[PDB]
Amino acid sequence: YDYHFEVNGTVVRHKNKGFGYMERFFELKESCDERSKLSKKQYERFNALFNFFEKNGVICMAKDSIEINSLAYHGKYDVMKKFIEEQSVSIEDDYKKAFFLACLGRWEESYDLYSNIILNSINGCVYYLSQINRYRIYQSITQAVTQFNYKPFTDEFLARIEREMTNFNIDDLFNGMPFEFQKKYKILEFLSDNQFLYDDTVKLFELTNKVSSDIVVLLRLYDNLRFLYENCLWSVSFHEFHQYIRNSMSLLIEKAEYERTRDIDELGFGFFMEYYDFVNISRHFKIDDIKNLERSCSIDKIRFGEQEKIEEYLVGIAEEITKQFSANGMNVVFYTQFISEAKAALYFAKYVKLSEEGLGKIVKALLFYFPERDLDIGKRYVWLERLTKCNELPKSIISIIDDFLVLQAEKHEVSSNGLYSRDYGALIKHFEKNFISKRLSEITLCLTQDKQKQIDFLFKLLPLLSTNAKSHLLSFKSVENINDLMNGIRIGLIDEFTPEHEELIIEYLETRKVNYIDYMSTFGIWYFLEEINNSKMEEFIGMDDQYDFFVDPENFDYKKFIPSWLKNYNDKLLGKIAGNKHMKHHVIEVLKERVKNSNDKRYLEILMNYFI
Amino acid sequence: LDNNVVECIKEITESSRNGKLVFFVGAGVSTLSDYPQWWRLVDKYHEELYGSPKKGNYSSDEYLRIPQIFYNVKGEMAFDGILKDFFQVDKPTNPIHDKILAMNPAHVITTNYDNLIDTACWKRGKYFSVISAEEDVANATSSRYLLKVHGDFRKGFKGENVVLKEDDYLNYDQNYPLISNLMKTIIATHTIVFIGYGLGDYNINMLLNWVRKLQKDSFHKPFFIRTDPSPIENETLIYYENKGLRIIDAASLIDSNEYDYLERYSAVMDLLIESQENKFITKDDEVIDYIYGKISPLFALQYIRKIDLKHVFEYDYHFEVNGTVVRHKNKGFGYMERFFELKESCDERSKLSKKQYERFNALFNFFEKNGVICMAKDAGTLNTSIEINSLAYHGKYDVMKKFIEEQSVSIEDDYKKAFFLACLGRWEESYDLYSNIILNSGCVYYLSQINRYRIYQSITQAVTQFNGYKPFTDEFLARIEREMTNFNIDDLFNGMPFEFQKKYKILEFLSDNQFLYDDTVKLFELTNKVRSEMSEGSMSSDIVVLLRLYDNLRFLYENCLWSVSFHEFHQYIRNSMSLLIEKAEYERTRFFMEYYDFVNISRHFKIDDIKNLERS
Repeated sequence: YDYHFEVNGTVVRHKNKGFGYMERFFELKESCDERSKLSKKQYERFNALFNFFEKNGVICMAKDSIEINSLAYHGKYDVMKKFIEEQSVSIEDDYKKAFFLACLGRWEESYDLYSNIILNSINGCVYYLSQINRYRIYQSITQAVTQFNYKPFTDEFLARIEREMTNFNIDDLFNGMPFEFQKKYKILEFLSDNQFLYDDTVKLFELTNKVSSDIVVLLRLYDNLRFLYENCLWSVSFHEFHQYIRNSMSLLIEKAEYERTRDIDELGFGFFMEYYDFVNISRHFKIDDIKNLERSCSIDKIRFGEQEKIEEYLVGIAEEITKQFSANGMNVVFYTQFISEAKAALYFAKYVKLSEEGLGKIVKALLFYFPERDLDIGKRYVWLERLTKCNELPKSIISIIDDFLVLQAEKHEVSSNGLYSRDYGALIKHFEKNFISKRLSEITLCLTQDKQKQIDFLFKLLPLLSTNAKSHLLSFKSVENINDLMNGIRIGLIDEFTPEHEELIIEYLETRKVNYIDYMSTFGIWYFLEEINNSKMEEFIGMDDQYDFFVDPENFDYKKFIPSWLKNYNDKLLGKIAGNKHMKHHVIEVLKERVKNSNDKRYLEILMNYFI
Repeated sequence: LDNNVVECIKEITESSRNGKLVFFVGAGVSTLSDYPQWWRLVDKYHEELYGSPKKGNYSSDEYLRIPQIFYNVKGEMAFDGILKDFFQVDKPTNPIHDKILAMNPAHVITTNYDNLIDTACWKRGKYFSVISAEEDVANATSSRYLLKVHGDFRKGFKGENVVLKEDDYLNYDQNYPLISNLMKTIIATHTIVFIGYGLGDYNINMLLNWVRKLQKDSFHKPFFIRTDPSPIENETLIYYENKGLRIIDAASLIDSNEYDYLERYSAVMDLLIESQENKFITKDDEVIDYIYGKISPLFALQYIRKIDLKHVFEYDYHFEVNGTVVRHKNKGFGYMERFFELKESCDERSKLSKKQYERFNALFNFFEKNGVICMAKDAGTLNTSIEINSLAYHGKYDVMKKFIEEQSVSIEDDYKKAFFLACLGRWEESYDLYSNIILNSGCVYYLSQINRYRIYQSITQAVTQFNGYKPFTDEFLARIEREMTNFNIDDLFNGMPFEFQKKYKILEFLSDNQFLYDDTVKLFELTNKVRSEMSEGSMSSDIVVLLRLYDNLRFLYENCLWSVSFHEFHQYIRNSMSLLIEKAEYERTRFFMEYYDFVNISRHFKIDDIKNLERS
């Protein structure tokens, strides 16, 4: 505590009452003559000290860019495998090898290498750090076994490490080292502690003040990341560090959004995201955390820099996804940690502009080689649609989606979201607007009445077929009764109501009218939407409030209106109701009354975009 | 097992936990690795000088005399050559070496001149300062020793480096003064377990001869692991226990063949190792004794955070903020479940001893005042009722002044008065009172140093604001500076008796901001979760935040800790209350502020924070 060493690289005298040796050192650093006056051995010692202080980002005193050198941090899995394959020349090479094995999911080999280094390492700093990391990898192996209860570790190995690590105390490790080590390496004692990021987490509270701190927080986060990755420490993978990164980045982005909002309020017209920030968010955030960030702050207003580096990182993520799942691959220990980072990276790639080739690689990996368990068809479509935000759909991505749809047809869908293969075709039709699928047409030409599952699958994908394919597909389905007509309209059998469909709807409505003493609401919606021009629906008025609310609002009694109707309405229906020039003030007043009664988010959203 | 055997195991495992266990390893453990025994060397020497093996059996004197006669007659070179050809061998490490190491001995003293213990330590990754010569004592690289009291062959396979012949034993005190002194000091300051010895060994009886010269009950009786095939006789056991030995007989514990030495060693070693996690709690009064031993030091503190109770019991249980206990890592007998069963039903509490009945009464009062209710499976409807018994919390400035003016009955009153002086701004008087409390005192002794350092920090920061009004004289500032620069708060907990560091482990967090770490992390996580649930429109997360807030406030104010004035603590309180108020605002349109919420908002919020809360 003689001096303060700040995150920006400046030194400040703090507590030493003796000579200013750091100020003196900087003075020799500035001027070569004073440096030349040193003795030869002291001159070379000063050269070593200057190299150290340059490497560690210590420049000068107060009166006078992040760069992490780690293959593990940058996700260079192939280069890490190459480094592991080669023969280690030193024990520091073995330490780096054991860290790389830990990061590649090969925890048994990592534990064996750490044990070997501990054997062959008795400064004793690599010995101490291997003891730290072997305990950490032993903790990782122990917790992975509990999660899996697949047998990725043999029971012999588990029993052997349990016997080796029984009664082992990491709290005694530093105190068991020679006192020379304990004096020289007092700064490494925190690595044996259960927690080491409490100071930073408590200091994060300054990002919540509403009355620089943010740059200090970011630089300290970069310092922690560089120390834990460049020194090959396995604590960089545990929940404490990931939680610390999540908290720091989330609070920084929320603080920047708060300053942006306050300035907009007070001035009426902040956070800069770069490659390292993108990698930190991808590796440490879950999808829920990114969703919290998106809902809390406008990430679309955050400028993304170093987009070439981010694109290269995303392409590497896609390539590793392919290598993990195109071939046998499937290191379950590595896959468990890697799939979360890949999901977060592809999810966050919505805000990053991507080149055509890189976008092609990423989209291909996402559509085909991403496991269904981690990303179902609905989540996969959500990721793709997010990818279509910054960059519109080119021809190559449309072709990749076409191949995905062809593969789906050949296979023929469990979707937690509720979006299926039809939405990919809708997305294609959104941009190309005239895309016809050659192979889908070919498989329609081979379709028969036997394979009903194919028919009921790609009847939803009808706009991507040709005229002959559409005509052939239409033959296998009948529209005899009203139920068949409703199944067709929900599946897309007909897009323009024929007069016989109108007669069928009339028959259904008359039959229900006779039996007076779900479908009717849809009929009223279609009548309002000009979908049906029968001009006869007025006789079915009186039963359902929605029916007369939709067929003719002029005579509708708005005391029978339920505000919950608007929640079920879609974008097109709400926009049409807004522009009707009738019914408008009634929905305005009912929505105003609803929101004044209770600040409901969906109702305000409806009232705000289309003004209904 | 016998009761005395279980007691011996208890003390050995406790010393191993405390880091005060030392293993004195004999030739039996090396023989378990098939290391060449000394009688083979005596056999070779006898074949050398005399020309034929001995007809009968070697007496105790002969084992030392024959090598001595060989050394005198045939010289040093032949002696060293036979030593080299017999002892330059590679032998593995038996599981007993690993079992000894797994007990985490502070030091290992051995009469073995082999490197088997060194090989085992190097294989297990245990670093010991190996002392086998006189010059090694001063040049020891660590405070944990592998004390080879009879030397070894690390320098070379010569008789000068080891204690083998009778002249080496005759001149041992003269030739090994530092090593013998270190061995005696390690014996006098540690719990000693003898393994690999025959109860008639020369070293064992020499150590007992030294022991007889010590003052009565001024030393701890060493433990002796006897691994002879036949069980020890009653008379021999009585004699050697009156000589100052606590003997654990392997032959009495288990049944094994005459030559199954490895199994006999392993029985005792495994029973010692497998009892490290054991707590030896079977009957109900053993439950009350253990919980009382864990909780009684906490009686000095007014309140204990429930999140801190998992550290008191070494993560055996989860102590949630709602008052419910959850098994976390208790693989043994459930003492918390048994304690709550005793609490609910008076029948089992009635069948308790008088001392243990009073201990249960104290434990029940402590858990009642601390809000610990029962286990999770028993938990019913629980309310968030908080009370803070502090005059400083409620802003009772006049009552605080009256208490300050009153004469102090005890050091606890002095501590509370110093905290009240700090809360009333009279920082110089509070600092002097804290110094007086430190002088007159160790829970209060440790807490006054933290508070004195915290009040010194507050004094320093306020002086900077005014200069960057003279509340403190320059003489006072100079004196407190002189007293405080040498003081470092990071090593205050380690600069405590080892009893304090174990009884009051939860007080270690008060030195740094590790005290607020778990609550801060939980607050961030629950803020994200609550905001997500609020945005999507869907025990309670708000109740967890409120209960943790109240726990922190009660612990910091009732224990009279100056951390209540910390900027970080104020930020924590402000963030928690802001989240609670946001949730209450959302809960309304589908939680109400009491007096404590009003006081927390007034004390810990800024006007801008309140303005933002009203805006949102």
